[PDB]
Amino acid sequence: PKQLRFEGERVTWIQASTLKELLDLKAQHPEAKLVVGNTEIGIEMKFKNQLFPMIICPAWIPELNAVEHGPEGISFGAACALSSVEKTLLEAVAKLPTQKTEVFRGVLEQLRWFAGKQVKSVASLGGNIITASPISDLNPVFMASGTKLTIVSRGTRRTVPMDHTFFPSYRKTLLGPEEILLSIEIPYSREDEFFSAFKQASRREDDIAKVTCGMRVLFQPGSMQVKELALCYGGMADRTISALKTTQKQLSKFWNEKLLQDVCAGLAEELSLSPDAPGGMIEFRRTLTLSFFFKFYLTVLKKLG
Amino acid sequence: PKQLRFEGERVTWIQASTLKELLDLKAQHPEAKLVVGNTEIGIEMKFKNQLFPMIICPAWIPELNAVEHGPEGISFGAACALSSVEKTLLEAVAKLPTQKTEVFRGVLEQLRWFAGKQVKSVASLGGNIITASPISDLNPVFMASGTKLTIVSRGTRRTVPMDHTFFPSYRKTLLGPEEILLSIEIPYSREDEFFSAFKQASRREDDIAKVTCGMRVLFQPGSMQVKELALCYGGMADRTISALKTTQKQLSKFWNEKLLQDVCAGLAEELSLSPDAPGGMIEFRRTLTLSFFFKFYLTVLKKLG
Amino acid sequence: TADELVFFVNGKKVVEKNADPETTLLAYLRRKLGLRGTKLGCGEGGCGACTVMLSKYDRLQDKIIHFSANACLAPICTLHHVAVTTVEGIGSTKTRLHPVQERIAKSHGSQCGFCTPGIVMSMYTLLRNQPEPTVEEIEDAFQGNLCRCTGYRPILQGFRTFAK
Amino acid sequence: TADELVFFVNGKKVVEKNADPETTLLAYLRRKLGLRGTKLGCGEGGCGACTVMLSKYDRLQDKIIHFSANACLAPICTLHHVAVTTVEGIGSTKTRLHPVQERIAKSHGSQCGFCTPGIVMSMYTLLRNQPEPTVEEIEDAFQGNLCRCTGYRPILQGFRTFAK
Amino acid sequence: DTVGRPLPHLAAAMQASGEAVYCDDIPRYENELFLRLVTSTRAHAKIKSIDVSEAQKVPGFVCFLSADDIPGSNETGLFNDETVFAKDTVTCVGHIIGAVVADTPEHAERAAHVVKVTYEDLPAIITIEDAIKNNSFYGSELKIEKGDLKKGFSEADNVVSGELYIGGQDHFYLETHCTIAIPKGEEGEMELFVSTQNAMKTQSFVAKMLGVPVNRILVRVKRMGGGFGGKETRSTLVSVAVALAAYKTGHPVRCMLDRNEDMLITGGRHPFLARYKVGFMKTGTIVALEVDHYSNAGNSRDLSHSIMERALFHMDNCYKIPNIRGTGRLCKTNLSSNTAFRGFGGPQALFIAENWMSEVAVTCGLPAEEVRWKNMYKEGDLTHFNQRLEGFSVPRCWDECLKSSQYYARKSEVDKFNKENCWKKRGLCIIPTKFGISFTVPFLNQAGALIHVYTDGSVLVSHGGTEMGQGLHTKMVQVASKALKIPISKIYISETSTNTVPNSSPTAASVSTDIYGQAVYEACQTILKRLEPFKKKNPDGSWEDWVMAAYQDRVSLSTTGFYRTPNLGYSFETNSGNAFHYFTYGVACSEVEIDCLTGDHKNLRTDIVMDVGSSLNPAIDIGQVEGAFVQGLGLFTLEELHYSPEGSLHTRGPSTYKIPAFGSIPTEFRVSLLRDCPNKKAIYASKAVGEPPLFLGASVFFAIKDAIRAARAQHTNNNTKELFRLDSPATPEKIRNACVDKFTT
Amino acid sequence: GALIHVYTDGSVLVSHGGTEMGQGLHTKMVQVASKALKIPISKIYISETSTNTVPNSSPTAASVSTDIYGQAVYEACQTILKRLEPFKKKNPDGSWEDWVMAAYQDRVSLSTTGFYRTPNLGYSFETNSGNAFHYFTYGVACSEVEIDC
Amino acid sequence: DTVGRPLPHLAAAMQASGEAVYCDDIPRYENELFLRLVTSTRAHAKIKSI
Ligand SMILES: Cc1cc2nc3c(=O)[nH]c(=O)nc-3n(C[C@H](O)[C@H](O)[C@H](O)COP(=O)(O)OP(=O)(O)OC[C@H]3O[C@@H](n4cnc5c(N)ncnc54)[C@H](O)[C@@H]3O)c2cc1C
Ligand SMILES: Cc1cc2nc3c(=O)[nH]c(=O)nc-3n(C[C@H](O)[C@H](O)[C@H](O)COP(=O)(O)OP(=O)(O)OC[C@H]3O[C@@H](n4cnc5c(N)ncnc54)[C@H](O)[C@@H]3O)c2cc1C
Ligand SMILES: Nc1nc2c(c(=O)[nH]1)N[C@H]1C(S)=C(S)[C@@H](COP(=O)(O)O)O[C@H]1N2
Ligand code: FES
Ligand code: FES
Ligand code: FES
Ligand code: FES
Repeated sequence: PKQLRFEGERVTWIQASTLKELLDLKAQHPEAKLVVGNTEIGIEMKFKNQLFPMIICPAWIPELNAVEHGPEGISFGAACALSSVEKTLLEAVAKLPTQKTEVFRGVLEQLRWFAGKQVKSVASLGGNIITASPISDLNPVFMASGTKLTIVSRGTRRTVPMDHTFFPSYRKTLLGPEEILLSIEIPYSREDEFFSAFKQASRREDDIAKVTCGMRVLFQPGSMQVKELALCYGGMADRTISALKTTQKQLSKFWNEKLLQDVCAGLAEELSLSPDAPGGMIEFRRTLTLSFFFKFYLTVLKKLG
Repeated sequence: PKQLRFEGERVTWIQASTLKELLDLKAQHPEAKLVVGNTEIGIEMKFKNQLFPMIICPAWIPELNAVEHGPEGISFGAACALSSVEKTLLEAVAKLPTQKTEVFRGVLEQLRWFAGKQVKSVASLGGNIITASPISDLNPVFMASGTKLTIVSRGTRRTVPMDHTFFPSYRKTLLGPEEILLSIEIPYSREDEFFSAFKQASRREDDIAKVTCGMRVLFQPGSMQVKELALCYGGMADRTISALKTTQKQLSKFWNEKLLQDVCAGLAEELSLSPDAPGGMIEFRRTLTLSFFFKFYLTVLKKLG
Repeated sequence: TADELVFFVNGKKVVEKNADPETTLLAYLRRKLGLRGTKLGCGEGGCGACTVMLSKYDRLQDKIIHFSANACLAPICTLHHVAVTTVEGIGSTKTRLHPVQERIAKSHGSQCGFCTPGIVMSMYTLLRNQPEPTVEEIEDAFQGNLCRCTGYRPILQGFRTFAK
Repeated sequence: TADELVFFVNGKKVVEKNADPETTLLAYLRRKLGLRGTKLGCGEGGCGACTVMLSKYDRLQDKIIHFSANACLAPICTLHHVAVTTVEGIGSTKTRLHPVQERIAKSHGSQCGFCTPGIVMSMYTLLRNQPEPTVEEIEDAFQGNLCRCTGYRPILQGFRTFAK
Repeated sequence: DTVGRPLPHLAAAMQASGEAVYCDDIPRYENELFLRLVTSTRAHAKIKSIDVSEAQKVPGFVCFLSADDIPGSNETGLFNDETVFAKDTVTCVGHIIGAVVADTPEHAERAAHVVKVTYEDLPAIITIEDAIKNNSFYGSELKIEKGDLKKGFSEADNVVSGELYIGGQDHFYLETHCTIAIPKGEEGEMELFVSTQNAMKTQSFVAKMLGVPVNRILVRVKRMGGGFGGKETRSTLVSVAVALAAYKTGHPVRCMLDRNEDMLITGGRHPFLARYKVGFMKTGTIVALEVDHYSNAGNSRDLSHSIMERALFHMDNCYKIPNIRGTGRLCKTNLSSNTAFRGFGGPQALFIAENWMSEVAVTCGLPAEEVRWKNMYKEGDLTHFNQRLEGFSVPRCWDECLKSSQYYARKSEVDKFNKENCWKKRGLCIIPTKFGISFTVPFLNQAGALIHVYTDGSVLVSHGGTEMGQGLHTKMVQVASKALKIPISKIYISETSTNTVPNSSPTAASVSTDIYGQAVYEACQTILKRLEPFKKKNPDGSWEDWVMAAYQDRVSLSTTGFYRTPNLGYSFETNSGNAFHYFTYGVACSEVEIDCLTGDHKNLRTDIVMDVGSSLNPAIDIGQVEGAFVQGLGLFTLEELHYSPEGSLHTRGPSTYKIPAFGSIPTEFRVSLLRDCPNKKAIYASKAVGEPPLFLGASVFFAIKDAIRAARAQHTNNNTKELFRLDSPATPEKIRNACVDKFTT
Repeated sequence: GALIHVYTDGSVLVSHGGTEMGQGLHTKMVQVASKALKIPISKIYISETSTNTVPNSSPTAASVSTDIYGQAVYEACQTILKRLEPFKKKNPDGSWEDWVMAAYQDRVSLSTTGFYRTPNLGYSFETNSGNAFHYFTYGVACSEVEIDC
Repeated sequence: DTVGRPLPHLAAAMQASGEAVYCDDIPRYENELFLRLVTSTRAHAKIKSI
């Protein structure tokens, strides 16, 4: 395979055959748009009337399609189709002990009533992440689990866990102008670690006001005493957000009725929407942030007591 | 104006701006086809399935369009439209003494129920001559009058009166591979010089068996004693022919009933057709060679007695 | 590495960048320019259905010259810097008919109509050269145009009105 | 100085020498290749009317892989060395209908018929991957296809006959 | 003879192979151009300027079209209150200002986006509540009133009042609006290929815009990829635009709307606001009813008045109410003009009836089935509009549905589930429908046909009806085959066209099978009479031979057929005369399961029993019942249109507007056609089936409402006889909010 | 055969089996329908000949087209006139347009076939009897020529 | 009433302007192809090969 060049009335397309080409091209043209499945770029160009005079397609590059099993979890090249991620995670879930697949099963739950086969067969993992939609069903799960992102440019390579700081403002991520997301490692579940993922079954605006979440609790060995707690939400702001103020207060508390009530009060306050917040459904959305946590609360108890 | 070059699937066309270009091109590519009006070539290419991979169009060249009045007659560039030839000759005829326009009026007679204005506006003079159709209405008149032809290639220039030798075989003329017809001088009529032109009002085959003629007599000063006699016929052979054997016998004879009979007998014999000559109409064509001469014979008497 | 052919059709510039020497003006008008008023009747110069007017500045004569031609036989490659006028170039029922078009129509000079543009263009050409023709000029203008429907009488009767 | 795009549609080679990056596969099928079985329903990946199958040799996996895609969102410039199969690729009333096409037709799974090629292509793709699917695989194959006429029951009853 | 047989849609095999041609599948002419509409982005504003400089720079740009290029008339619409192109002011977000013409659809799209318009905003009215407050209505109040309302209310034990809202609906035909216009270049002649249910009005509106007689315009319709009412009048928005570009350029022009344009521009189902008051007895028996309806009509009249008439005709549903007053107003608003949608105001008014009927039963502490059955009309009863109900078959459908659904046994198991579950509840509801059959404007109830027999014995049928998936042409071929007594393989329907059948009513009102059936039947009787002499001369010969003998004896093998629906003419003064030729009846039972923590729900089971007379085609009719019902479940539970406070639609594609999916339908889904109930009033004893079953999708709404009731008993109140307001669509937002608990508080 | 439609604007569309080849059949048919209907020729149009409007037509031939299609068109016009008569009586001083619209609104069909069959034809080559033609057209010409012998 | 009157052919004005459409004047579809007959050059003969 060799690099291909296509030229239109308005757009120049380069099909990169190799990671090195991709990173060289990206450093020569930092404003160039990566396109993989085009399930978002195609919408942006058609409906939001964006024009990207220069596009690079990295879909051929072997590194961006690699599926790897490591000690920490399963890594997926950023160009892996959602169907491939789903197939891999289904196979992992069937093979591994339940205790190690809490996050995998959370990923799969968000993928359940996602798009049809036609979209999942071409929509990429990295594309969903870097799209950075406020209502992405995947970024809450990745944020809650601390999914590790490998991010590369010419010279530079760095791995970071996904956290609140990765999505600084609307539709924006923590990548430089010349950077591309290489791979994503979805972690194994530890002992005393539990996870859930929930979603509003219906959006009403294109990219706001659909509640979706990823929830993780890690307990002290053999106990019900909180060691770590992460509650991450889409649909509640112009970005994926973490309820950090609420969960920080629950560190070294016990999983009881008192925790339930303290989290709900923290959530109701930390994630409160103004009456004219974009997207409306103000009461419903509030109720969902609390009801979803209740769902997580009861599921965790069943996984314990 | 500059030379233009057009390239198609099968044909390369060169529009020459200049005599020099024409002659250089013609020497470099002796097989190249000159096209002016295309009223013959277009028929040849469409209906007789000729292909000429290389065409030169000399219509722009000023020499090939030049109308000149000399002491001997009126010269026309080979590219002059028949309509221009006709307009010039009508103007000459209205202005000059009848005695000087016997040939001009014979040219005009052949042009009378020729094609329509659309054809005469683009069909060239040199084109009709070099076509060399056995039934050309013009070549008999030119042959009978001894119309002078200027013929040029690179280096070479030569003027010849048109005679029997100019059309050696079917569709062929006495030009070299590299030669073009430059101009044509239609002569003034002399004292004691008389001319007629006649034609069959109807062809039945595309290029044979339509009788057409040009007839010239030159008498000794003030007499009825034949000095020169030229009887030229189309439609009687695969080429324009002259009844030389018949007319040579009449030299220094008198324009009487005895000459009438002698010429008719010469004609009937010299121009005899075999029963299955191409184009048929054997009796009719015979009858017309004689009836046309009779018409000339009587008209000459009226111009005299 | 080929030259551009530039001509005009009905007052409008045609730049052809890949002219084929074998392309007749008829083919070009109908099938390139989509001007279907000019008709194929024989393709051999005898019927005149394809008659159009041509116009050029004559580098010899001075003058702009106007003359009729058979589009079926005119190679486009002869027309560089030539102005073409077809039947749609002179008038229409959408806008206004030329007097020639109106008079052939009202005089019953058109039956099937297929010869009409050709005959219209021959008459038009005559008028553009000679605005006040004789009756004799008028009948001799059409030796190139055939009509199978009318028997010709109405057409000359109608155009006769342009004379004297 | 542009590269040629080479792909296949219904077993037939397409060489595009001037590919425009903005050209969707839908536009290409319909308006370039004249294959109008594949339909526009939304142009945003929601309805599946434009579903086609795609096939490639996977340079990682080994294998030829088959998968459905939305033609409305697939840039042609992603399809270099990819084989496209549309509804006309699998069967016709002129030749022979594929069992998928026959069964949706006879089971009353087609009313206006506008969604039918897309639904046919989703089922087809499922069967090309799994010749003996479960009933569960069959209902879940269509999350990407919308039908406004049928209320879906007849389609699933028809295709249910492929299971077990 | 295939009448009563489950014969598949004639085109179904070709639709499955992608060989069936829809408007945009027709091949382009070499010189064919593409049009894109330029549309308002303000709800109410003055147009201050239109700038096309940047559009003129798009490659392939041909021209921009506006009100000033129109040769005839800019005045359009059903009541002449629309423009083809807005000139001074725009009056909704979808409002058509102009159109770009280009050489490809991609260039037309690029050029249209870059057309810049300048506005000065004006006071806008968007909601029904805005329109009531501003007295912004078309026309005056419509009203049907029977009995004595003071007095009925005096006699009543209990009186419940309330307000109810039902949102609109996007048609979501898979094939969007599409027109090809071919100008001939002679005498203003134009030929149009259109995805429309109304070839006649297309023809008229195009002729009107062009200032040209109707005889110059030929409109042709082969098939639509769905219509559902959406193409009955609104198609002309595209058609006239495209006729204009054709006239102006002299080239063929086409346009097919992208989903997002179609949704914004072409209008949908009328949102209804109802204020109601019912008087009843402790037993459940209704004694008085008062309903004021308000429809959100949008920015023109269109079919809004007729829709409101059909709503007043259906405010009874299947219940005898001795004292009744129904009124309706049409709200003039700065939204895209709303139009026909399967049901034509019926579902709205039937939803309002079943709502107060649900509240009657909760107030009386009675079982819902009991209260409905006891209030039900009997055979021979008059309606509030004084039309006798002959062959009222709801009781048969009811008892048959109870039996087949095993209602009473599943009522127990629903209560068992609810006793045993805390955060999930089940609901169960049985619901009747009746739907009146005819256009309510009597003059639309006319139908023509044209039949030709060719000398090979093959038959070509043409009628005024259009195919949009409902299998009209299939049913017409079945009718002609039975009438002519020849195999269906001898008869062909090609297309609908204004040069074969003139002046045709829109394909609408569920009456097409009825009226064109009859017109075709009549044409076939004419043929049969003409062929009868030859049939006698040669009694053992073939159809082919009789036809050839008829040709050779110079007997015409071509005839028109015409039908006019008898005995129709209702008067809103007098309250008398028949509004409908007959009623189609049905009953559905549905069970759902709600997730009280999410508002999410499962459709567990639905049983339908429909009275469709003697079905001409069981397979087609069952498919209409199922398709309609699923469109109703969409209406009542899933589909929600959403606007900005400035009146701009947000929901403009399948990602933001959810029509029912494969996985939306009831897990167990049973439809039965009622046996031995022939209809005297229609062709071969059949009944209209297109629109009547859609409202039966409300059984899902009221099953959901029952489940919410159980969640409310679990976590909110101890008051059984509690009423709470649940608007349509009952989406997860509305369901969840109604399940008041420790979380909602 | 013939088929005529009156649209609701009062505009008329005529279709018959005859084809136009320059002889002015459509012109003559429009003249006949204008006369029979009693409306100006500007209200009537003939578009084309087509097998889906008029089936089984004989070739446009034998000089009989004006004769036979003239009759069929005439007959279709009589049917339109009968159907419009009640509305003409209800509004004797109204216009064609109003009578047509009133007809449409009362659900009267404004579409009809027309058919004509030449009577009394059937010649036998055995018996040498029965009419071969409906009638004969007659004429006389005098010509003078000059020949060139 | 024009019967008996010298009314010009209805299409005569459009024939004179070249606006009247004859068969080859109809526009070509983008995918429209062209046919040419292959014809005998012999009056009576057996076809031996094409
Ligand atoms: C019908 C439909 C339904 C959908 N439903 C859901 C849903 O329910 N929940 C949900 O969360 N999402 C949903 N999506 C969104 C979808 O999953 C994403 O659009 C998709 O994964 C993006 O991937 P892509 O390969 O098509 O990216 P593209 O459109 O090609 O690109 C997306 C963005 O990512 C950038 N990009 C891609 N790869 C890299 C790289 N590795 N490094 C840096 N930048 C990169 C591109 O520049 C671009 O800005 C839906 C989409 C469709 C069409
Ligand atoms: C329908 C119609 C009617 C006609 N009727 C008659 C008629 O009644 N009587 C009659 O005699 N003819 C008649 N002709 C023939 C007509 O006169 C010739 O076709 C015309 O004169 C040829 O000129 P052209 O410019 O069109 O030649 P082209 O077609 O351009 O060329 C003619 C031939 O001459 C050659 N040629 C042209 N110029 C030169 C040159 N300067 N030097 C060397 N070779 C040259 C070309 O190479 C070609 O071989 C008729 C033609 C048509 C179309
Ligand atoms: N497939 C299909 N079924 C359909 C529709 C449609 O567009 N497609 N429209 C419905 C509506 S709105 C009506 S009024 C009826 C009308 O056609 P009919 O009179 O032949 O039932 O079809 C109904 N069923
Ligand atoms: S077509 Fe007959 S002269 Fe050109
Ligand atoms: S009118 Fe018919 S050929 Fe002239
Ligand atoms: S057109 Fe609807 S998904 Fe492609
Ligand atoms: S059959 Fe009409 S959309 Fe499915």
